[PDB]
Amino acid sequence: WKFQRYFLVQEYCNRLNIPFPFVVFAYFYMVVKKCNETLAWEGVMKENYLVKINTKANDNSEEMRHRFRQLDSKLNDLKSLLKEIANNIK
Amino acid sequence: AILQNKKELSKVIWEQTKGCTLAALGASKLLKTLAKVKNDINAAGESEELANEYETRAVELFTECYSNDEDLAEQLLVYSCEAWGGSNCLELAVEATDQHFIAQPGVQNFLSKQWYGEISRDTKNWKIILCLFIIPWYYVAFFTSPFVVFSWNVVFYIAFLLLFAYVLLMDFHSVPHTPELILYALVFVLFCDEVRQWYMNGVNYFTDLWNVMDTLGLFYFIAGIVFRLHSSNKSSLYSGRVIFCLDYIIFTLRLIHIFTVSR
Amino acid sequence: DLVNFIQANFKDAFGDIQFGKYLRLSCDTDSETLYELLTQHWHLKTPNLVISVTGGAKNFALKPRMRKIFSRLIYIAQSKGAWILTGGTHYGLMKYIGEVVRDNTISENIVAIGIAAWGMVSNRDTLFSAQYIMLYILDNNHTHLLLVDNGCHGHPTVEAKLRNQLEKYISERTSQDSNYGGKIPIVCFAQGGGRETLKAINTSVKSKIPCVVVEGSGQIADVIASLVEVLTSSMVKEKLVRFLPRTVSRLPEEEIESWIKWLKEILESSHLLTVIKMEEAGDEIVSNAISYALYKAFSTNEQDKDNWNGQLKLLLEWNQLDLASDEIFTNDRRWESADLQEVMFTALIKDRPKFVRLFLENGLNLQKFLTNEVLTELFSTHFSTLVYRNLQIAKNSYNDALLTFVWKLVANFRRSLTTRHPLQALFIWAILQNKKELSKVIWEQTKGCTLAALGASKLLKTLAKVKNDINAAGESEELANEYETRAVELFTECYSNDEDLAEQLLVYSCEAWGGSNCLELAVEATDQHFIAQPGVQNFLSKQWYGEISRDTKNWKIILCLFIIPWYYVAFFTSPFVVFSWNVVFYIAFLLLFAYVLLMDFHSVPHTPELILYALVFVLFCDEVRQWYMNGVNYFTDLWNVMDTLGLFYFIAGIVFRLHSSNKSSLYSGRVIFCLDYIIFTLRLIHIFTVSRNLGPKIIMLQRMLIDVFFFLFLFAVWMVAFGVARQGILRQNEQRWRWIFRSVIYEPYLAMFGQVPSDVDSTTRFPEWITIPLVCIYMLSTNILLVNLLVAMFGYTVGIVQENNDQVWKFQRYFLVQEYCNRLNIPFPFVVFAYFYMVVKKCNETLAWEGVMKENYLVKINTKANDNSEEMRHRFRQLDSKLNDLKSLLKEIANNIK
Ligand SMILES: CCCCCCCC(=O)OC[C@H](COP(=O)(O)O[C@@H]1[C@H](O)[C@H](O)[C@@H](OP(=O)(O)O)[C@H](OP(=O)(O)O)[C@H]1O)OC(=O)CCCCCCC
Ligand SMILES: CCCCCCCC(=O)OC[C@H](COP(=O)(O)O[C@@H]1[C@H](O)[C@H](O)[C@@H](OP(=O)(O)O)[C@H](OP(=O)(O)O)[C@H]1O)OC(=O)CCCCCCC
Ligand SMILES: CCCCCCCCCP(=O)(C(C)C)C(C)C
Ligand SMILES: CCCCCCCCCP(=O)(C(C)C)C(C)C
Ligand SMILES: [Ca+2]
Ligand SMILES: [Ca+2]
Repeated sequence: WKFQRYFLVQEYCNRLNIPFPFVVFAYFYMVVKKCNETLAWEGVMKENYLVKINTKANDNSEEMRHRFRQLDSKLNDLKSLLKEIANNIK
Repeated sequence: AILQNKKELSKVIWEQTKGCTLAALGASKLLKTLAKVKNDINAAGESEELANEYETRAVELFTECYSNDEDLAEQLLVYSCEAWGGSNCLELAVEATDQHFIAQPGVQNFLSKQWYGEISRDTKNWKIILCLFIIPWYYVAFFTSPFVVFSWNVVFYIAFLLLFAYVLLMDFHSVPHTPELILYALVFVLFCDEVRQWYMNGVNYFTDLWNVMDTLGLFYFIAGIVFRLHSSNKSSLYSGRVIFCLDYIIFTLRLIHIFTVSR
Repeated sequence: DLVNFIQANFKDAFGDIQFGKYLRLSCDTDSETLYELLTQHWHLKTPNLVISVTGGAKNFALKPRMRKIFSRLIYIAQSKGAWILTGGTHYGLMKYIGEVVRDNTISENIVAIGIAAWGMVSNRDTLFSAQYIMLYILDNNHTHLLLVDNGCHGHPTVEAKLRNQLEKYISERTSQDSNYGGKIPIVCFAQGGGRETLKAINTSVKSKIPCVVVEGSGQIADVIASLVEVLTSSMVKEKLVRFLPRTVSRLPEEEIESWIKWLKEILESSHLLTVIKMEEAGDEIVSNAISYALYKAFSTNEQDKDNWNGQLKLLLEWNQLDLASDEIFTNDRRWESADLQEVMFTALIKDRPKFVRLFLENGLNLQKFLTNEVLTELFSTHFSTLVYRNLQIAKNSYNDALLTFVWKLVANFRRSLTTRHPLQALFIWAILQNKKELSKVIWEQTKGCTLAALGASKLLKTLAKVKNDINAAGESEELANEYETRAVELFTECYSNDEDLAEQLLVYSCEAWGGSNCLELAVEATDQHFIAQPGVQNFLSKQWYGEISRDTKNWKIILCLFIIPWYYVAFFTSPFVVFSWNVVFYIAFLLLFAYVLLMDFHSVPHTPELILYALVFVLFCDEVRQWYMNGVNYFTDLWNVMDTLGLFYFIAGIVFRLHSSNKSSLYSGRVIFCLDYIIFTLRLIHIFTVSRNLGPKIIMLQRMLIDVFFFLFLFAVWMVAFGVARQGILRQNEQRWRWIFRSVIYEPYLAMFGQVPSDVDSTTRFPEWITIPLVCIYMLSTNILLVNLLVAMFGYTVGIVQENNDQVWKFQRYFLVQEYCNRLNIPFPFVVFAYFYMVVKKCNETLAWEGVMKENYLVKINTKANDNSEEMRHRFRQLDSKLNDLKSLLKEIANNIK
């Protein structure tokens, strides 16, 4: 119904906004007579949308795995440093 | 990028274009028409998939834009490009026949605002209809809304059908006289309107089956006119009368169209 | 005026450049002059200031990590109306910030000021508003720019002195409006490190102003972020050289010692500096670290440390729940009522639900807080005008009992159980503005929470019906759905816990929450789901059967009705027996009406006809009572309309027969009696709503009737279209149009469905050729099409109704059960005596149990939602933290050993 109603709404935009029986006079009168910022706002909204989809797609799923990876890497580095200092002691 | 089904490059470039929503709709329609081709099957499927993806992208982006702000979104909706394809995003959505894009609340609200015009919504329709007749300046705004124009057109068309029935049933003697002649004037006005419609759209005219029905009714009216005017024999007059009845059948059935307003 | 004053003060070379406002300043220029010029001519005093270090990198990389942070920072500055101080160069981060500010202004309230060097910048036309388009390049995207009137133009910075002096001076001023303690916060933002950036940070420490440094990015910022993690010169020296080989290579050996000394300066004061690591966490980091940076500073002052209120207000303004909850509210010192009264009042306005919950938990008598003055002020000053306009529209168009009640309450408040009900007023205030979290928080504090949930659901639905603005309608609809589900689940839990208390709660009329109980609120919103639940149906069954125990085979009760026509009093009081006797009496009345109409309707009415007058009079009195009870609710039910129409048709027949002027009058009265009989006998179908099997039939029948009504338009169009044709073509002339029409009007309407047209074709040489298409399109093409279309619609309506069976029937049965509650529990024919007797005669604990059940329900949903999912991650986090702490302790003990 909505798609069908679009055409009905469109049809009356082009008219002269006069009742049908009296629009003949308007037609005759016409015959005698003849002879940027919004785009910037759109870009801003696109910025927010792209953030919404990209970050929500990637970071939300990858955060836990990144946390585990960083924890493991940091612990391994600290263990290696402790081994180095222990070797230096002896 | 789009023509060659480069998905990632097209996605990257899309973010850099002003009027991104309009570009998305244009890409959607172009990819659909490309997919219709059958020269090679493999390309058609990738093109169809990319078109679907871009359709969803455009719908979501415009929904977000409208939810953020209303007036700017509405201005963006009708913003005719500098000849991206020569048309705004609404027309591109219509041509691709995206029921989903127009079904979204924002587009429907814009259409409602355009249809009711100055008259505020949340007004019980029966009150407006009553005001139409009880009161037949401030009234100028009331007289400019498309809804009131449509209502008056419906009333005039019903009156014209009533007069046509009266003339055909009772007064169709040899001399036409005023009741039969006034119908000529009315149908002439309708013919002029349809001529204007044809002039505006060279091919778009015959695209709508309603225009075809209107043309057929005009053609059937002229035949009856000629038959009655000749009046060579009573048989000719009777044939013209029957032709009038048939043209009446076509005319009165165009009324069903005005039921598209009602949900 | 202002320009001349500035020129005189400096004693010009300044222009309002437009390709915003550029000016020239001397290195010795007084700082107070700059602040006065900005405040009294161009800008309003700014609660918050941010200083972003510029010039560190000539080229800037638009990395998402480095980009979103600054976008969020600019958004925050716009929200709080802060200043941002940058270099203003065209190349680098300054241009990006300028573009962001420009788009946000396109999307005024945000002010950005740039500081440059008049000697280093390109030549500027002397002053009116000169225009420039293009050794240094300046953006001019910032609204205001200031150049340094250095004696000799030079590449090295010759304006940092003015920047430091200005920031220090601004710190030495007082602004009461801000939540800060009578001072204007000033926080540095060092994301792109460098030499001059390091010098500015070192000077910042001396300035005693907080600085925030980004980690994971920046030339030198990463060095700082790594360094923070006694003081050893080698430790602070080795890392810097390695991280930046080119910078160290270019610089002489004399520069490295100074750099290390400055790093030692940073190490001197760890409190002031703050680090923001972007490797983890989401958006709040941008707004967290900044706020955090401020809090530490507010702690350093002894007078500030003295007062809890400053820190509390600051954290509340910046919305950091954790910091305030842990550091402040864990103090355990006495928390008096007035404190939290003030902080709660300031929290409600700014839409801080979590802080409201925290205050309520820590102890605040909400009933004491919600004074009449507070409520009237809150409804008058902080009530958005758009919501008030929506309320006006809703009352004007979709008026309702609950909506008129709430509008009256709001009107009373604006211009001016216990009677007050303060919590209900606050809950309504929160609901009207679609404050989801605040409404959720307040709902838990209200007695009769289930009733409040249903009321909010209905109110939000009627608000959503409004179309003034689309955006609000959707949020309102969503919130209404959420509250509906909340209420249903809560009542289901309550009933499953206990039966009698739940039933008592169900009919417990409030102290005028809306003037009605929860059952009526559920009915008005038409919540089929709420009434479909087993508890409500069981309550309705108990009310309907009354004393008679359930699990009794209905045929046994029906048999007992007749076989036995004290203990019997209870059997005679159940609504079911009253309904059965009413049905029997109505059937008997219809039988007598048929007997009278068919056989005895002569001129003299006599006893059989008169007794029917008595009976219909009793029915009329009952309907009059029904009308009296409900002023408008009477005509709401279509059944009442049908009853009124039957009464009207009876009176006409009475008058016609009584006149008896002619036999024609008597015959007309008899026919009127038959028509009124048709209406009367069709009201019987209603008593089929009791039966489960036959219940959906009348509703489904009703929807079908609506579909017929809609299809009548199409049918009428077709009827006119082809009747006028047939009249014009088939025959010539007539006794006007009516004669020709009525001649054969019977055929198209009924014969087509009944029998095929036989004589029509025969009755019908161009006319001969043109006749066939007429009839062909007239009947076989369109009529068949239309009738089938109607038939398809009937099939779909029945399908959808029968698909959703056993939910429609329950809601329908509610009305049947309700109707007999109001009666006098007497059979219909004998209730006239009761009516006459009446005419002569005339002239807390449950709420506590409900709260307990709500407690259990809230536990059930909250804990199950959060802890069940978060337990594994919390376990891993705690294990990692404990292992790291133990490893650090082991490293410390190992170092101690050697
Ligand atoms: C037999 C000959 C023909 C007889 C005429 C019969 C012609 C005819 O069919 O009109 C009846 C029509 C029915 O009203 P109808 O309820 O269908 O109108 C729409 C409907 O109410 C939707 O439900 C509304 O949305 P929602 O529900 O809120 O979500 C929508 O508003 P919006 O959401 O889009 O804003 C409405 O547009 O009302 C008129 O008078 C229209 C002008 C008719 C001209 C009358 C001239 C006197
Ligand atoms: C032609 C003229 C009209 C003829 C009269 C015809 C009027 C008429 O239709 O009644 C038949 C009716 C059918 O019984 P019916 O099976 O539909 O009754 C319901 C049905 O059994 C449900 O299935 C039950 O739930 P469930 O299955 O266990 O889940 C429900 O009990 P509850 O679950 O709610 O507790 C029952 O209420 O039984 C009567 O006698 C009612 C008093 C009628 C008055 C009779 C007066 C003599
Ligand atoms: C000579 C051509 C006759 C075509 C008949 C179609 C008439 C349509 C007129 P309308 O659109 C109204 C604007 C008068 C009608 C549908 C109510
Ligand atoms: C004078 C008004 C006549 C209205 C007719 C409706 C009668 C309804 C009576 P009932 O409700 C029963 C209680 C007698 C019937 C449905 C069994
Ligand atoms: Ca047309
Ligand atoms: Ca009634």
